[PDB]
Amino acid sequence: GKAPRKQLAT
Amino acid sequence: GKAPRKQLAT
Amino acid sequence: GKAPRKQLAT
Amino acid sequence: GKAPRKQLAT
Amino acid sequence: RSVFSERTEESSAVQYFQFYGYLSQQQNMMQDYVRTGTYQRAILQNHTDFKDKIVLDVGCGSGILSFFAAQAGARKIYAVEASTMAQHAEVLVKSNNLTDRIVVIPGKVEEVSLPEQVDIIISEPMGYMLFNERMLESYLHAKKYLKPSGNMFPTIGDVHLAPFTDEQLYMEQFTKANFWYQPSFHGVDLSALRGAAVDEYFRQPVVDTFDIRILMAKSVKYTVNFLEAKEGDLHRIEIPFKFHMLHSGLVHGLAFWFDVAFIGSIMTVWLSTAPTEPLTHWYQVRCLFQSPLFAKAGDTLSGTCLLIANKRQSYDISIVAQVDQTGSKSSNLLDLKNPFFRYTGTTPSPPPGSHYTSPSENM
Amino acid sequence: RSVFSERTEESSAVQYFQFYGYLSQQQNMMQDYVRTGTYQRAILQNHTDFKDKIVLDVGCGSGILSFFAAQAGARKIYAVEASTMAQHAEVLVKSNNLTDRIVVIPGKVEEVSLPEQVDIIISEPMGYMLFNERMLESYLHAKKYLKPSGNMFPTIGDVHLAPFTDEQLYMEQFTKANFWYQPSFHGVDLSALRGAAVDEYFRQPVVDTFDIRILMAKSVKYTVNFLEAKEGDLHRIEIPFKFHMLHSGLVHGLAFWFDVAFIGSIMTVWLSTAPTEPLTHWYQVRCLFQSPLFAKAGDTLSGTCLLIANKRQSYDISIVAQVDQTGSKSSNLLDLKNPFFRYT
Amino acid sequence: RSVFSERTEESSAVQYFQFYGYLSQQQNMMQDYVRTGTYQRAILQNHTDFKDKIVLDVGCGSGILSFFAAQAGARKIYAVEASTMAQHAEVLVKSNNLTDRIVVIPGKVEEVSLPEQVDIIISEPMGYMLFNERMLESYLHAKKYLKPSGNMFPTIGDVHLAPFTDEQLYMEQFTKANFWYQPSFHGVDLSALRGAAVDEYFRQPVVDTFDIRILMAKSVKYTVNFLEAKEGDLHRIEIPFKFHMLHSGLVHGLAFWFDVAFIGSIMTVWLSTAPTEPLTHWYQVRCLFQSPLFAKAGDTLSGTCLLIANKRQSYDISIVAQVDQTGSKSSNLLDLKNPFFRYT
Amino acid sequence: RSVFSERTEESSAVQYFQFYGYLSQQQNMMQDYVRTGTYQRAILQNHTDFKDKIVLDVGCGSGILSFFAAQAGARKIYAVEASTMAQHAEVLVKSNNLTDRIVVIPGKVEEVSLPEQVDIIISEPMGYMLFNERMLESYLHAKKYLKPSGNMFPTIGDVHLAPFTDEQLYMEQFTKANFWYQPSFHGVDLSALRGAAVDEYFRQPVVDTFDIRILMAKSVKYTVNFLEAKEGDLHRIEIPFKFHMLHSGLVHGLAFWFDVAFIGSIMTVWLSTAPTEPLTHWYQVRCLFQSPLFAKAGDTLSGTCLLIANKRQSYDISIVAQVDQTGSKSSNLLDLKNPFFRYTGTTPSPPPGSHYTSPSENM
Ligand SMILES: *C/C=C/[C@H]1O[C@@H](n2cnc3c(N)ncnc32)[C@H](O)[C@@H]1O
Ligand SMILES: *C/C=C/[C@H]1O[C@@H](n2cnc3c(N)ncnc32)[C@H](O)[C@@H]1O
Ligand SMILES: *C/C=C/[C@H]1O[C@@H](n2cnc3c(N)ncnc32)[C@H](O)[C@@H]1O
Ligand SMILES: *C/C=C/[C@H]1O[C@@H](n2cnc3c(N)ncnc32)[C@H](O)[C@@H]1O
Repeated sequence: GKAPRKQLAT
Repeated sequence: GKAPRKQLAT
Repeated sequence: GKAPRKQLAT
Repeated sequence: GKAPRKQLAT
Repeated sequence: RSVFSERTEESSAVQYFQFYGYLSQQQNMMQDYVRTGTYQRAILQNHTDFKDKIVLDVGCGSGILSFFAAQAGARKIYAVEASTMAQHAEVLVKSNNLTDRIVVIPGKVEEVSLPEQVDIIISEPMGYMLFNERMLESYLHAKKYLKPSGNMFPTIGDVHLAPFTDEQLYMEQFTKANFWYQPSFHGVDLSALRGAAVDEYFRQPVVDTFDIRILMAKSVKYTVNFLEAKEGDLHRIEIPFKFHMLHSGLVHGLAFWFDVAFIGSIMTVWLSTAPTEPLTHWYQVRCLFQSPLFAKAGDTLSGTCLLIANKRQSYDISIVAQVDQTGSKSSNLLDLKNPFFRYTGTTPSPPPGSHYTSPSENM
Repeated sequence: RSVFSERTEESSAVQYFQFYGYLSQQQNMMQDYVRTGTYQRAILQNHTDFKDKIVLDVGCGSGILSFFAAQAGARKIYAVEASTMAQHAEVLVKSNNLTDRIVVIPGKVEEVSLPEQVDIIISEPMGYMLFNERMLESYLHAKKYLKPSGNMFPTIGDVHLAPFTDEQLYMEQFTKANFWYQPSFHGVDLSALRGAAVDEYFRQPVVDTFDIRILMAKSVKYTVNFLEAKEGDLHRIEIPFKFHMLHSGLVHGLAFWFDVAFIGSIMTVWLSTAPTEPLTHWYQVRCLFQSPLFAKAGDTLSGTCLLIANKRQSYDISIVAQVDQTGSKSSNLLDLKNPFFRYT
Repeated sequence: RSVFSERTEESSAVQYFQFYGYLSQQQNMMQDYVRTGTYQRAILQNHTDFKDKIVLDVGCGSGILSFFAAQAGARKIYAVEASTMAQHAEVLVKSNNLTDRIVVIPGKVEEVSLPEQVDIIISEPMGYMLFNERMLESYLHAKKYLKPSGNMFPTIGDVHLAPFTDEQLYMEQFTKANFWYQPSFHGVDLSALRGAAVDEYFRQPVVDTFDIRILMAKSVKYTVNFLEAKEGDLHRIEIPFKFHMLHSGLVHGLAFWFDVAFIGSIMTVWLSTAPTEPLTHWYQVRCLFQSPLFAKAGDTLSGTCLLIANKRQSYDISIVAQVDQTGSKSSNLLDLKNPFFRYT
Repeated sequence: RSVFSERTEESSAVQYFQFYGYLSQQQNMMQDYVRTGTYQRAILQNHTDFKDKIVLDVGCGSGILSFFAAQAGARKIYAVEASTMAQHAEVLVKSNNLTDRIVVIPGKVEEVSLPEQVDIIISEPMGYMLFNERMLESYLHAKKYLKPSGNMFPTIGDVHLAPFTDEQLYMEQFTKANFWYQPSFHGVDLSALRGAAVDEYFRQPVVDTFDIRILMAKSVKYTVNFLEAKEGDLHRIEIPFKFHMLHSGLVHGLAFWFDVAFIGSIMTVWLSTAPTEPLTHWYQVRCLFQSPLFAKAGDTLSGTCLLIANKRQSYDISIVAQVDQTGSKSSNLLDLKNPFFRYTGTTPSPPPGSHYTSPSENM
């Protein structure tokens, strides 16, 4: 898909 | 690009 | 005093 | 140091 | 095979028209009140430009624009859409009982065949920074179906450039890239890639909004007249600029927005995505400078913004700028197809040092 | 042609490896402390599965897993990566003075040519809901380079599913589709697309985290053992379930998460993305029913979650769920590649 | 002996300049975007007050204000700093290739020897409640190096005060002192120190931010003009007030904040720490009454806030407040050097 | 003049006893239930060690310990306190009607004059990491008033050392120092100070708590016996250590805590500030390693922790450590007087890779 790994906040 | 049109908040 | 300038979160 | 004894939350 | 296939890699097209096949994307666009509101007014209020006319709707999506033209009295409407949204719009044509006036033609406008010439073409080919998606070329390509004296709705496009100061935005780039500047990330030295991290981040145009007071000089406007322009004019877009600074400070980049005008026989309606106007889903686009440029009020910032079309339906951006009083210059290369969506919903905060009267006095 | 290029249409692979070419995406994965710290713990705690061993790193990205294997004493490490990230992994190998031990090999593991067989394979082939990206097949495909007695890190993956109740999430998606219910949007009647809108929005799995209090039944587990599974095993994944409802209420769908276990020679270490554990960049995944099912505490919710692999490096999900006590049935089709990222 | 060493006992100056010797404290000040961005705006917008001018930077710290003055075209900049931070400012001067323009001069501005008179002085001499640290006296003291026509950046400081109501803050501090009300803490009767505990806790100004809705009257303003004031003016600061109450309720104390104005030749720029403006590392300051005063919308709250400077580089605060319509009086003594930092 | 004046700069003393003059600091200490609870039990439960005895309370503050001794039956109690808390404690002595049994003596124990020798000394001279404040020397100095066979409450102190892995803590140091690594912070290049920023942060011991599972080997204990030690023994404290690693990983530093024992005639009461025990206001102290050290289970980590007393009532810390199987070594210099209080109230999270069974199975 478009973004395989999702942004995770730090 | 991935999202040609950007999401506008309703 | 002990801490003239206070910690400011960024 | 500035605070020889540290504050413990009640 | 076709003009569209020559200038577009298949993989870019696939991803591109798959995006526009989702009703959730149409919904997002239709719920842009400024966008849909302005297009509706520009059509029904120029009713003489549609009444009993033949219309071409390029990239019609759900057909909304083609219904406005019907609402304006158009005789026949050829609604072209390449994405699989074409079949949803046929449904709307049947369910609205407009099969006699609106004809959906599934396919790319460069490849379909119309049975007649049209008096007016309508479309929404504006991407962010106007030029993204390279749909303007499809809009000018469609003029092979426009009679002489026909009209184009929109008729012209004004892209606006202005230098901005935003230190927070600039510093954010190094704060993020500095992740890689540690000698022992789980026992690994990542620092050798810090420079590549910075570069990657500066190549991304920033898509969000901002307070007008970050601008340091009046805008420069480059105008595309859709009635006269030809496809090839958009493969290479050179935008010279000579800004006269009205505010001293560090220039971190150039800000972009655009307007379009539906120049009808009855009136001219403007759709403007400027930071002075209510937000649209196009937002605004800012291009940072790798190195910022000191300028004082009265200096001139001069240079060129050059956009080179690529096979990913977007543009390679090159921005060169110098302060003429110092010779200090700055370059940058950005990829318009890979922006960084920064918007957070928060109202843009005013830049510091902008109070000329005591905030306490009138609080 | 290769095993990869057949099961993947080009347009998916282009966008796919383009995404992993960006350092910002490596930063996001690597900054996942639970993810990255757990791999390192697993590898160093079982250093004897690496000490003087030959290692294969499938999809090494920036190479961080190869550095852990080197830290564990590996003799040689072939680090395979098909995105442009491979050039950046080379740079870190040089700057960390490990050029004698880590050998970056750019290309798809289905296509590259390794010089020798390896004792252990390491990789992070897990997508959200575990199976997205179809990278587990690349992981299993790499076993051709694995010695008879060789090991796999991770060794097994346990995907868990449990019915949930979340009216706030159901109505959120439901009302979104109801936009297309309007009879006169700017004078235009959109109602005829209502059914198409609902099908589309509910075709999307929801990616975010949830409190466990919304789970209505113990989770059902389906284990893929990477040591014994072969590529083709993952083309069609059939997961029968039979949930014993512990609470009455509306079942709005099935919630998914996964664990993986690094079964080393010294200890077994788990990396879990459960809602009870600290959050990871994988979150959890919920598949909504277009129409929820009502169940009573004590009923049995039975059905089958079927995952069919597609050319877009993802899966077509089929979830049929049935309350046995009433015959209330729900059939659903979801597209794992087109999720809705809801977390905020 | 120098002007500084007389008005400052050594033990206060040691701890004082020790604090500013740490880079972590410079990072905190410099990261205050409103603070640092506003100085830069003020200086560059009025570049002609710097272009080819001679500048004095009082307490330059890391030197950031001297870099702004150089950016504005200053011919020479004497950057004075008495903490060990001066050695770090030198390093930045060298690495930014400004050694021909910025001259770091370590020591106390009351003691160092500048080579010549300056056209403009720049500095950040503002403490919380403006007057803490007693650095404004160092700022005014530096005017001995200022040319007749010279300017001061900042030029003036407006300290504002307004009565407030905040029962949550009053009870918080009040109950803390009530610890010493216990008659049998581990069998020990502490009650005899109750009065001493309350006096101590309420001797502390409260440092944090507050919604303006709690202010019960328009603010009263007291302006120190740095161009005309001399050092001794700030030894005793008497601020008469007469507040017209706009709301009925308990007056729990006086809230303090300040603005400064950079009155340049091109424009005037304000740096404000008001509760209506974005937060800064100065926050706001509230002095609580041991016993609040009740006032009706329309009464007049009159009194005097007196600030007496002490050897600890701070001030003894005296606030006497009186509701004229009832004769309800409140007398208070507070120690600016010993605040309670409440923000979270 | 006095032993205290020789080893303490006046400015350090001023700031130091000003701190202890505030009732809010006494309150904070007294509200430490473990602290006050344990001291009370150790005194009243060893009642034979106080009944009809002569007592010295060194650094009595509010006098709380001197009341426990009174509650235990002590005949006369000399309560010494240098801060201005002495006058508050006299008030408590009057208000509690104990002027005949508790005598407050304002002044430093090294300078006051007692009218007789005591049978038992009580005090709370433990700082964080035990040794901070250098009050243990005042506690041993006070033995000039203790009869032969007298007792000391506390009697001994055990400081515990253990290596820890905490990558998050270590990386935080560079994340904060990396502020200075930008070429254009408001148009200034700050990078030349990044190294000094790192150094400054690593010199700070970290005062907070942590989960026991960050420790990689059993603790090593260094014991000060207050009945035998002399002042000068604490000017230079060398703590050799040879840790046997039980967990493979990166050693980022050494963790510190301490215990004290009130060895009474009737029982021995322990006050322990260990991460296994409920939190006290001493928390725990961790000293990072500038460079971390790779170790596997079965290796030995060896080295020395050397504390050098300074004139700021604290200690200069030097920690040298090496993995003996590799020769990889690491040094560090920290200032115990300038810790970084990191505690946030959140329960310490368990280190990753610590689940040996599926978290999902038993959830
Ligand atoms: C910004 C709106 C785009 C809409 O127009 C469609 N579209 C793009 N490009 C073409 C071509 N070449 N022919 C027909 N339709 C096109 C998009 O699918 C979208 O609906
Ligand atoms: C979830 C992480 C994926 C990483 O592995 C790389 N990758 C995916 N698929 C392949 C194949 N077939 N060969 C080599 N590397 C692969 C991704 O690029 C990403 O770094
Ligand atoms: C609030 C900022 C204070 C900065 O100025 C320095 N500073 C204070 N007082 C003096 C004197 N008398 N001479 C020189 N520099 C001074 C502080 O060290 C801090 O950087
Ligand atoms: C940790 C507790 C300290 C208490 O003891 C007092 N104190 C410190 N150092 C001395 C000396 N040398 N003589 C008498 N009292 C001392 C502190 O003031 C605090 O109450």
